[PDB]
Amino acid sequence: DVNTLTRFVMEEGRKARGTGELTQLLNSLCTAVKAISSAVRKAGIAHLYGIAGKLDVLSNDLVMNMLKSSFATCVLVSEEDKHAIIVEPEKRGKYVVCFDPLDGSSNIDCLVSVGTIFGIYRKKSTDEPSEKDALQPGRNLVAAGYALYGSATMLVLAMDCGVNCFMLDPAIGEFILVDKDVKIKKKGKIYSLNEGYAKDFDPAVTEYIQRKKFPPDNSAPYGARYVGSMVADVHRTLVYGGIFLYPANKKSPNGKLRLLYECNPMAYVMEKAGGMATTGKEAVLDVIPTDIHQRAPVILGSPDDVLEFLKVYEKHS
Amino acid sequence: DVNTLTRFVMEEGRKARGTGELTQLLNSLCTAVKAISSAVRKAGIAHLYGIAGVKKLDVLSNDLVMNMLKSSFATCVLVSEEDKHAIIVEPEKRGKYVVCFDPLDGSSNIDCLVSVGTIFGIYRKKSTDEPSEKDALQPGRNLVAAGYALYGSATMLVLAMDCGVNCFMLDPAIGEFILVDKDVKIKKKGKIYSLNEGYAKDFDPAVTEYIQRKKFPPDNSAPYGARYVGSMVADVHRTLVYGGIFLYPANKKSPNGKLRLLYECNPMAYVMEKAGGMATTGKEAVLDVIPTDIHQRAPVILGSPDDVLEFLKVYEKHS
Amino acid sequence: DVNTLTRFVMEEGRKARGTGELTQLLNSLCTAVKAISSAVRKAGIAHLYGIAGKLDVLSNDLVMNMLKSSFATCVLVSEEDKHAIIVEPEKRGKYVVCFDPLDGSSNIDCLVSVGTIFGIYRKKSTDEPSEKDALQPGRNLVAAGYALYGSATMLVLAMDCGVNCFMLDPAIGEFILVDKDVKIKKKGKIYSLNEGYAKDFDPAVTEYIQRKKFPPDNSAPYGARYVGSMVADVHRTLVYGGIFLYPANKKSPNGKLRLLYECNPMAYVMEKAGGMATTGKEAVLDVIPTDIHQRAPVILGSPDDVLEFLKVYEKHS
Amino acid sequence: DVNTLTRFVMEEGRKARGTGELTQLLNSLCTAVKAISSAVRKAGIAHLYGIAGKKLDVLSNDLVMNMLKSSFATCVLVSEEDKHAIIVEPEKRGKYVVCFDPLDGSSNIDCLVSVGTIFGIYRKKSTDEPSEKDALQPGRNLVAAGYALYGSATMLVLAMDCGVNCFMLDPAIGEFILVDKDVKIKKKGKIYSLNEGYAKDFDPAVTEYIQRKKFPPDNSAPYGARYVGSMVADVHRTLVYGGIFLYPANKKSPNGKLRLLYECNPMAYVMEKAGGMATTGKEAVLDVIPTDIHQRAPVILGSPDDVLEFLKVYEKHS
Ligand SMILES: O=C(Nc1cc(Br)ccn1)NS(=O)(=O)c1ccc(Cl)cc1
Ligand SMILES: O=C(Nc1cc(Br)ccn1)NS(=O)(=O)c1ccc(Cl)cc1
Ligand SMILES: O=C(Nc1cc(Br)ccn1)NS(=O)(=O)c1ccc(Cl)cc1
Ligand SMILES: O=C(Nc1cc(Br)ccn1)NS(=O)(=O)c1ccc(Cl)cc1
Repeated sequence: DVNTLTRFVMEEGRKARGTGELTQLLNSLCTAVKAISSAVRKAGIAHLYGIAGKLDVLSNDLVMNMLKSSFATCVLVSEEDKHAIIVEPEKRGKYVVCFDPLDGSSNIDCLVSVGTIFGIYRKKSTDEPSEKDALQPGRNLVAAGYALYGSATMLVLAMDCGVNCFMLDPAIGEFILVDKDVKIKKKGKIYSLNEGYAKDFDPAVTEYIQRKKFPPDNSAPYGARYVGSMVADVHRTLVYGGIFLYPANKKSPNGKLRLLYECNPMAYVMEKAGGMATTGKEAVLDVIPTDIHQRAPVILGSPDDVLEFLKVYEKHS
Repeated sequence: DVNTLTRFVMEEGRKARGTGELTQLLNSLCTAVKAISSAVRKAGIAHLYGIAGVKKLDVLSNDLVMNMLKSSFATCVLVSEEDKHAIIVEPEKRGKYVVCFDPLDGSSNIDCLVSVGTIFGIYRKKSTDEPSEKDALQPGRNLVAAGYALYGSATMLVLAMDCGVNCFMLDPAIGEFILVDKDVKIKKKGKIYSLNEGYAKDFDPAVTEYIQRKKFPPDNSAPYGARYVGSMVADVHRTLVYGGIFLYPANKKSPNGKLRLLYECNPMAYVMEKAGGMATTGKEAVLDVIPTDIHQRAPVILGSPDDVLEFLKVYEKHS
Repeated sequence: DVNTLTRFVMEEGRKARGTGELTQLLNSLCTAVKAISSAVRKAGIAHLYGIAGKLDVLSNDLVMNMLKSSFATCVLVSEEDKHAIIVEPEKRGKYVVCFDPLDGSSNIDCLVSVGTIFGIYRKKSTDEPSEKDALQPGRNLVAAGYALYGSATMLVLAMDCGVNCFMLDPAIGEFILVDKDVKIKKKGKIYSLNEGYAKDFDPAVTEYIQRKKFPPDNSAPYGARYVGSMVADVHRTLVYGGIFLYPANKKSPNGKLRLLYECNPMAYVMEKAGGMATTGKEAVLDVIPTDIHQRAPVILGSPDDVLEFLKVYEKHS
Repeated sequence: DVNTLTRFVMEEGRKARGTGELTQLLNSLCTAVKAISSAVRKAGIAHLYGIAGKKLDVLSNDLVMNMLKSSFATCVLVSEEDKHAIIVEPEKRGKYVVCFDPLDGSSNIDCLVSVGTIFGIYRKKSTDEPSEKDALQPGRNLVAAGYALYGSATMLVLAMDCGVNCFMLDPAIGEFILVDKDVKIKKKGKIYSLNEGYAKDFDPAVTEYIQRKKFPPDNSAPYGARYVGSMVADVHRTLVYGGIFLYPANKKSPNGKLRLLYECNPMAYVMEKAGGMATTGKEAVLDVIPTDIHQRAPVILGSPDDVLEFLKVYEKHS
């Protein structure tokens, strides 16, 4: 039997006997993602070049507007916005959403894969909604996932019931369920990080990468892949296994990726898929944020691979 | 004035006062590329999953390119990554061109939605003999046209001819390649290097030294950033657009490299050269290698000329 | 604020505090309509003509499979199938659906507008589902409407809250609400029927049509339009006002159009729009069917026009 | 073997050993039609209705105008949308005159009736500076003509010396696929098409002819009637299924209603190349010598037996 994202989400919502607010949220997000996909694939660019005589801004506007008009949210955090957006009282629902509307867009000029990252929290207090409502550990996530605009467009959705992958069929504008209850390989064969920063590496990262190229147990050296677009690199890690690292460097003593709308959602996707996500010192999802745009280092992926990194990290204390 | 691929090729062809065969070939290829793009983006996948109650993407791509080229009446010999022997076009449909292509490069990892691409190189049949596989045994220096389609965040066709390199964005709303970047040139020196560093234990000593110099610059310059998608079209395009260097060099386990000369290396070398870049095997220009086997491999280092020259300096230093 | 079909239906469902089965039904139906639209616009026809070296059956299969897989239906009546389709027990829900999956398809060779017509009933008895659960008068309809595959694709959805029109944006595959709570003109200026068969007209039809062409007073004659596709002619009647006739005659004393999946859905839409729909002797929606494929005469459209027709009809009765 | 619009046209041009200007014009027209189809099907309408927080006939006109100018193949353009002939700037002048209706039937698009684009292509005949007069040629002089129908699917119908060919737009890939080669219309059909709402104004010849279709004097089967009210849709059905299409003069339109330059002549040319007929009653449409770019004509067109039958009645009434 075929299944779509909205039908899948409605069935789960009707099972849980919820109010329907989360379903409305996820449906609105789905609409926004289809619109972002259409723009990313350059539908209508001929009009820009004069047939009849931006992108990260448009993406942000699409997610902002669809989430506001969902009547399901009260606080919105975007990579694109300096302060938290507070929804007007008339359109408020109970959820907080942190999102990166077009991750990797800085390199979109070379048509690299790009993506949308989102994480959903329930507002916990009876206080007036404020920026601090988004300062929750990733453990509190109700849902998270990403849309990858790669060779094809796919939405990966993680909830308590696990991780599910939906392929956007552009012929009919429907997300089709193609991978149910996804789990990541226990051990991979690919490591993913920017080795251009080798001079700035923590000794623990240096040692670990050396182990990937020169295995101590006579196994084959790992392959290296680094797209430089987080959603693309993390998705490949989910599908084929292995390990993704964005550790600290000289420019980024707290890492470079953003905790709320980059690290936490992927960490949630990884953990719900049987993977792991760590800063080195603790689980990503256990970090308690104090600033909506704060950075965190992240090592994530297949559990054996992450544990091997953490084994190395602890050796260097 | 807006400009499209087919219109651009027609005007350049009318300038050259050619017979129109090359225009017909390229327009047929453009149709195949649009069809490959549609299938790659998974149009119609709902039917595969039972919405109404099947070929692999690289087989479909090959069939699409094969059929459109045969029916263009502009070709006589077709070399595909997918086929052991060159395909000889039927006599009724023969034209004067030989085309070597990789119909869907990078498809082995397509399960993770990595960018993939189509690569092509176009030669004129040089001999008066009846067409045969030997007609594809030409150095890249003989290319008439070459280029690639990148199926990335958007679909783009990069086309190289004597007049230079031009980039066309596929507008999927209307099925037209729109000219968006004219007479494209690569940066003289870049800041990114691209190769699979996981196989470092097998590196040639010159490759080890150069990569070390990019990470630990001896002259107090900034270290280069690293990017490696692992799909040749994606890495080559990023190299073209942002500058830098792409390497799949020879090593101890692979003394001739891994990438294929006819339908991977030569077209990408041709594009680099028309854009002011460089492409070498280490020993010589990729376009100067004289192939002896249509599926032979060649090592390739390509990209910004300053970066490639710096690599050859290290390579010659280690003899 | 933008509004889509599934979001519209969800909010209406949350107001009614239903179980969500109807919402799942309508979302499933919407998915089928987008797929029918894509096929009707001939997406992928290049493959049929050899680029790499029926339509009403596909449409029927699309609606059938989406409705079965919704877990919302138990009996399905289709123009394409001799007998009622009984949903297997594991997939049974509470609704009965009557539909014409591709109406007007007999003339699709000329690319004439085509459409999908549907009517949704609540199963009334606890008996085992059977053909008899579809023998309900149109008065019992829960929802009805049609999809028009014309210059653009539009879904017209009629419920208790009135008639609403949704335009398919094929760039993103979303039905966008473009006309809310539509009402038909009290009186129109267009009559619609096949005048080529005038020799067999009932004398009342002959008189009424003559009055449209040769008005007894100083008014303008009505214009004539007859697409020959019921969905197209009925939609124009809804949009511009006027009257559409497929009446009974001596050779066809029960009309030609089918009650369950042509007349009743359109009659329901007309009545929710402030229009009228009659067989000549009674309202279409009051006919109690005895056969899932039974025919009915139908005259529908603007109320002043349908009443004027009934004046003439009663004169010859 | 598969064939596309551009490939078909190129092959015909290489056979004719022409300069390539007509191929370029037709390729430019094909692009504009695909863009018109996309807008007609409402791609991107969600943005108009606020998803992120031109009228179609104006847009259609801009698409055709801009694509034709930039083709470098035209010198004078007549559009239903423009009061005067548009003269191409000298740098972009080519040898062809094009008369077109960029979105015919758009007045009823609110009900999603099929709409279409109609075009007729002439070679500029005089050596004078390009002017509005270059479009005042009889349809007999047409080099190419046709239409795109935005119906259930989008189809481009193209008539040239080699006959009539029909290309279906595949929206998945944006390619017109040749699906019906060298099309001919049925010698006699079973459908007549006209707005009988003007029955009180009909000349006796039309009234009599229509009576014969409904009540045939030989007691054969009566014709069925179809009238979409969008000319491209009605003429296309007439081409595909045979029969007869009529728009005669009436009191509101004593010179007929349809436009000679960019409605009657192109359809007349397609009909004639398909083995059909197209008449004003008095003469062949293609023989009318126009004096005004927006002038109207009565038109009766379709299957040859059916139009000849109309003309017998017409002559009977003098
Ligand atoms: O959507 C609903 N309920 C619902 C939906 C329909 Br249709 C009809 C009746 N009820 N509840 S929810 O809280 O939004 C939720 C969504 C997803 C998940 Cl996994 C859990 C909870
Ligand atoms: O197509 C033509 N000529 C041509 C085309 C038309 Br339409 C009308 C008249 N002439 N010549 S060609 O040899 O194919 C060629 C194409 C591109 C380039 Cl860059 C060079 C050569
Ligand atoms: O969907 C629901 N309820 C619902 C939905 C959510 Br979300 C959360 C809670 N309840 N009810 S329904 O029976 O499907 C229905 C649909 C449309 C209409 Cl007009 C009436 C009834
Ligand atoms: O296009 C050409 N020639 C042409 C085309 C290519 Br490709 C390569 C070389 N020459 N000539 S044309 O005048 O445009 C024409 C088009 C269609 C028809 Cl039926 C007749 C005449």
